[PDB]
Amino acid sequence: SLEEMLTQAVQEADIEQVRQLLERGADANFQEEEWGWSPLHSAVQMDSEDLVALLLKHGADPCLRKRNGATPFIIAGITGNVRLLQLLLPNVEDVNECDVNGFTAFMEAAVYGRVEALRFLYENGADVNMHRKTKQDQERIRKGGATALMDAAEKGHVGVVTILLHAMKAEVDARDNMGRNALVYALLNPDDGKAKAITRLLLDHGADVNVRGEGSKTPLILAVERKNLDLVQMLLEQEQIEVNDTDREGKTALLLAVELRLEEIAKLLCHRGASTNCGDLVAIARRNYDSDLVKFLRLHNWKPQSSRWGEALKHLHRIWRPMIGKLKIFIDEEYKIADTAEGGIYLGLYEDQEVAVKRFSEGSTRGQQEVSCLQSSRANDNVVTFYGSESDGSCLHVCLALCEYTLQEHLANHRGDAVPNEEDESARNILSSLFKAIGELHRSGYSHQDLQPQNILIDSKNGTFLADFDKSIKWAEDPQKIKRDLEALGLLVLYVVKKGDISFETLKNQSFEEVIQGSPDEETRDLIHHLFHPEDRLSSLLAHPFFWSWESRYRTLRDVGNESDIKTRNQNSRILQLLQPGTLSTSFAQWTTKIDSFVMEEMNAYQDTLGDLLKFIRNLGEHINEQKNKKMKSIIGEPSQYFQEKFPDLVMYVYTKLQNTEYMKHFPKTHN
Amino acid sequence: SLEEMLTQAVQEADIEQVRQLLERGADANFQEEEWGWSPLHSAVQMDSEDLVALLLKHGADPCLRKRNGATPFIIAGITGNVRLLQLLLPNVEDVNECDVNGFTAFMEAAVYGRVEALRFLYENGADVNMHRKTKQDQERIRKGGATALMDAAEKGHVGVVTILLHAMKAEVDARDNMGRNALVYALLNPDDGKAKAITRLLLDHGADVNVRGEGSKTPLILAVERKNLDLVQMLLEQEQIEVNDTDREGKTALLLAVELRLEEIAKLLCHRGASTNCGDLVAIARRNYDSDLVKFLRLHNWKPQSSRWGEALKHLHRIWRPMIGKLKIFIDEEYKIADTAEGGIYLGLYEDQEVAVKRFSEGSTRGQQEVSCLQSSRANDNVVTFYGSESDGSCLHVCLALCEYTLQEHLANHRGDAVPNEEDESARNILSSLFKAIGELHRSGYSHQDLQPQNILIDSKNGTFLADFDKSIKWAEDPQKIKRDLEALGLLVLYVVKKGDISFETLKNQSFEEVIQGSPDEETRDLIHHLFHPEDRLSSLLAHPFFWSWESRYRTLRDVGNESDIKTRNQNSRILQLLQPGTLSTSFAQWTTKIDSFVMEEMNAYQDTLGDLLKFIRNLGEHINEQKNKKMKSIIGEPSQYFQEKFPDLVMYVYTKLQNTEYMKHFPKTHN
Repeated sequence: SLEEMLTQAVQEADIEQVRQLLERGADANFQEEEWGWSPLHSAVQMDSEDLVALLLKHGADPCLRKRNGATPFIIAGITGNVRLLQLLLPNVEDVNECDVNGFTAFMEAAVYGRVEALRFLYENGADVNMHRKTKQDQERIRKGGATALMDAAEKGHVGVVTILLHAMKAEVDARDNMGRNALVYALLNPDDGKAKAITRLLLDHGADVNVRGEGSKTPLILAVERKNLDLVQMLLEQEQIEVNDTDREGKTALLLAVELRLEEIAKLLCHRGASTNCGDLVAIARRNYDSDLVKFLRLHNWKPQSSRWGEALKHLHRIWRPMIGKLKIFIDEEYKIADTAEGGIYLGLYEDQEVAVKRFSEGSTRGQQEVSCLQSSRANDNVVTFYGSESDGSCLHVCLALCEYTLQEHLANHRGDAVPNEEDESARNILSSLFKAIGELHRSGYSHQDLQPQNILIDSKNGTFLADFDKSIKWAEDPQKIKRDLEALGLLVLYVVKKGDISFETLKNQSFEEVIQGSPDEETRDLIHHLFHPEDRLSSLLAHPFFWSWESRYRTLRDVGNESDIKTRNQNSRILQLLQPGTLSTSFAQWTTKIDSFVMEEMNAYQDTLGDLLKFIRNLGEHINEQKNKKMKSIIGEPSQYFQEKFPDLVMYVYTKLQNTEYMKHFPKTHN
Repeated sequence: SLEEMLTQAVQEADIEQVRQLLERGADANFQEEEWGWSPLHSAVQMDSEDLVALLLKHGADPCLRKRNGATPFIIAGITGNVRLLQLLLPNVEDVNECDVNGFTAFMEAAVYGRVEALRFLYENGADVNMHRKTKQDQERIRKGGATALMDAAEKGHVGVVTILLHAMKAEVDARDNMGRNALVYALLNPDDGKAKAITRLLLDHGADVNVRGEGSKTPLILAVERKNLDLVQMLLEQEQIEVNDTDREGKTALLLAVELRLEEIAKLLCHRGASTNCGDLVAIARRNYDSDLVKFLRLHNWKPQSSRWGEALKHLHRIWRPMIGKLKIFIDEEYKIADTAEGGIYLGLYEDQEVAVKRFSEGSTRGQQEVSCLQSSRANDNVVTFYGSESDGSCLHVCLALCEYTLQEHLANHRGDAVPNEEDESARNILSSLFKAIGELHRSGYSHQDLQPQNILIDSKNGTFLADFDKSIKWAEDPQKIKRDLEALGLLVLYVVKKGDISFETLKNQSFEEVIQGSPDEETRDLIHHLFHPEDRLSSLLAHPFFWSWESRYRTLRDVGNESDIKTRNQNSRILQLLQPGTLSTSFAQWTTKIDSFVMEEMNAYQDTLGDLLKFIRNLGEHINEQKNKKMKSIIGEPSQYFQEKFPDLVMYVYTKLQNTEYMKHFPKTHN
């Protein structure tokens, strides 16, 4: 805290405390860590000559460089104080020294409009036409190479431009690495009057009128887009100008002129030799309601991916619209996807991609929670994909991936697909996606407060996606509220499982008790139970046998019945000691009798213990397909289904018993 | 082609042919399908009175509405021809009729600056202070409700504003649905001189100076941002103005003034009672190099998710930078990720999210192929996630998801993890991702011409992502070139499999023959073979046993050896007729001898046929764990590994034989 005390002394311009701290022996070259600023730099910045000398007195280095490589002599070009430049110059070996980005003291004087300091540097040996030498990464992308003239052209210092061109023998048509010259930079200046001067100055000195900036915009084009008649005239007076040149989109200056309702500028361009085959101009002017320009001008493949929305998208790509940023959109019933509590969901095109657009008041608080969440959710594969947002003056457009059907529609549409008791694989695929969806959302610290089946969407590929966050929150604030998603998830597990025959509204007016009851099976009940009463909760439920395929459950039960300790009926064994330490209201107490009479006997050639039942199943499963057992096979049907239908608590029981044991291995390989 | 012939007749102003086509009896009310335009509308638009009468003569409906609900009388307000309004008025029941968006003929006259037509409508019974009544969706997001004054204020028609305020008893402080009044709209007009007039006019008539537009900007703020001293003065003269109010980000007008280097505007605000505790203005002005303003002003927890890049991100969030659009970025070695052929890969913050930024020349052709591909790849979960792009003048910033390690680094970092012969599950997880990555890329019509291991990235979660598309192409053009990705994929399969001990450069200078040879197993060879010689190719290779786990392969071989036809050795069977129609250079010819002497004998209590071998394995696998077989178990080890190591061509052979048969069922459940 010696040079730290010196830093604030210099910031407050407190000169006697600087001298005391300097005579106390505090470092006059001390550079602060972040940006490498020294007391001398600080001084020159703040325009204080008493401090500047007092530092050079006590041994300050005027060649010292802060993080961007600039010296106090370079800084002196910014502030524009000539005595401060004079004062320093004896210790400056090279006057054309420069920072990392190639800014010399003279350039900085040109940038910042400092004429006396500009004149001074010229007289002392400054290179006027020096191009900025900048970093490797910066040059390989063609940045850098700007000259002092270009700076004064961009910033609009006319005094300096005049002085450069005439007195200081400055090259007018000199170019930076992108190919731009001062004329280009000059048309970028927002101030009309200053821009109009510098253009004339540059054109009179012979600056090249056919050049290109960003876009491949020509000066002529920049001027059209700026909507300035005077700058257009001034450029069109050069008779060597190429009026029929086109910017990167293939657009000629005429085209734009008509597009932007610029009558006088368009007419003027036509006279000066522009062509009418640069695009339909007649239609555009009509469109615009340019009565006179229409008069004047007369006298002179895309494939959508969506099936449900393909036709309308084609027509939206076809028709002419103005962009809102990167969003082409039209509000009209033909392109409406759904009502909302605010602005509806419409079809839209985004960076040429099909997108459903959720429209809000820009000022809406719900709309703000939405874009906030979706911004944090880009990596989440099971959240509807997020393209971006665009404001016009008044609406906030939220662009999302465009799916085919809400869940509720999907389940209705595919309600006829399955035969009566058929295993429901896709319920598992729908639900397992949302678990991961909500899992990752919770991890991002966001909770989705309105889980319901219209918020869930199913794409063309049958992928399922969690999708609306206007009422979401950072659960960080009130961790109690994470529960509400897990509850809703529970209703959703039954909703899906029951194929959509029960409404979600019915499910919302039942109690936990009623729902659990309404569930068709024990897996489904235990899953919903755990969702009502619990983080990695959701990931740790994907291992749940609810998500095990029927062949996996049958595979598991067999692999257990193949433990030798089960086969020999070693009642002292560890595995058995898990499954059945002596007293059952289960469905597999007295199991030998609820089996068919035929099959049981054949197999006997077997007690009511659970161990024997798993023994039984293993056997049945190995041998069932042998030719000798034709009747067995015919009676049982599909064995996995036989045993589940027969003993609906079996699998859960077994799962529960071996849950965290070494016999987990026999569970089916699962998500992690 | 009768009213179609009439439409072009009217467009070309060809009056006699219009009369002939009208006397021929062609529909004078015909509305073209797309936008609902009629000959009468067309006429009024184009400002032609001979045609307008001639149409009303032959029975044209002047109350007819095109798609946006506008009538020819509404259109007449746009064109601003008073005789044309007079001519039509007898048939116009309501003069304040309006289109779907609530634009009346008078509003359109105010919008388009048509005074004579404005005066005429007033005198005929137009409502001056009518608010636009617009659609349900539009009103729930608070658009609409704009008045004729607001339109003329926005568009900068000063004549009309004067006329409205004085002669036509227009309400000055009237508000649209967002809460905006004409003063707000007037500060939006880019023309300084026209804006300055309308503000004075509005303020003199008592327009409310404390109001809010977008942002939640006050007039005062809009003016600061416009950088207009004169509009600031004009507003600050109202002594009831709230200078200390803040826009939606919490920013006061002073703050912005200092932020934008506005000395005179800031000083003026301070005098007019603004506060200095609106944020660190001293530091900002220093930063800016506002020497005098610094003088004037002296008188008077964010958490990154990345582990490798956390520290630097923190410091990038901490420091002050100007936004490039939605990208906060600083070029400095501390925040550099990698060199490139152009602008490097730097750290960046995007909508407050951490992103790696791939920097190009805006004009670069490679850079254009990149953003083009990534825009089409948002739905692809194995492509590095795409945030968006931002141009400054000269660099094209491509913002991507920020991962921890390139593949090449990852494999080096985890090279110590596995014990010598350990099953490599993560090679399968790395490769299976890229298959799906390149699969979906090919399906989007894009091909990635430079597949190599630095183009592959591994996130914090160990997810793997395909990522460099600067050299990608639409393969549509030259479908021969899709083959080059699959080739590279082949080198990659070996690169990954060999844990990264062989370089990719070595792999690039081998022949197909050499690579296949360098492969450690038969699965790996057949996968690479197929990748050298083949757009669902890639999806149909995910079923490949190369991606089967060792337990799956053992599970499969057993499930086959459990076919009864194998057990009875029914040589006439279908399954056996697949596996072994008679004469083998395989490793399972004479298999009974390459097995251990002990184990073979025990099991015997078995020919050299492939059927018997699968019989053998099934048996071994069921019974191996029984207590009696302790030595068997000790000798064999893990049975899946035993049999693979012993017979390295076995699984491929079996796969090949039953590949498209009904015995596919015994293959392990796979990706689809």
